Amino acid sequence: SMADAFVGTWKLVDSKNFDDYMKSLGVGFATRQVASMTKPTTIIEKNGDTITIKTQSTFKNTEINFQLGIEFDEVTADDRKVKSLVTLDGGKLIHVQKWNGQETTLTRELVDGKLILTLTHGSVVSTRTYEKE
Ligand SMILES: CCCCCCCCCCCCCCCC(=O)O
Repeated sequence: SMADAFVGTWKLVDSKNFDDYMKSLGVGFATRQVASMTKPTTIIEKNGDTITIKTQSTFKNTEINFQLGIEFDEVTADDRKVKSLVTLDGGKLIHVQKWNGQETTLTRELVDGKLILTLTHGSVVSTRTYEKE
């Protein structure tokens, strides 16, 4: 499936408005200070219909395991306890998180060999560019 092309190890090389995105979510000053400095590595694995996404950095590490279209519980890096759903739309992996009546969407797409992660919360949009190792 289109999800197979995402498999690999990816390193952050560019970031726009991630602090705005964290501030919109309610991430505090001290975590924002450090998180703005991180250049995470994301490792994406797929085993049959189970997809694993690890995000790793010197600050915080996260891991999620999911199947497309099946809701799962997630505890985000900023300790939101969210209900999450990931689906494929064309070539885009769309990850929607919901908590406390709020919602944010993390979209992953391959563009010219790079992984573009778009983070949307309300009107705030952050774009994170990852390069394959
Ligand atoms: C796990 C390393 C990420 C460092 C940031 C931790 C505090 C902010 C968390 C906000 C939501 C997570 C957004 C993911 C960003 C990404 O994968 O590049």
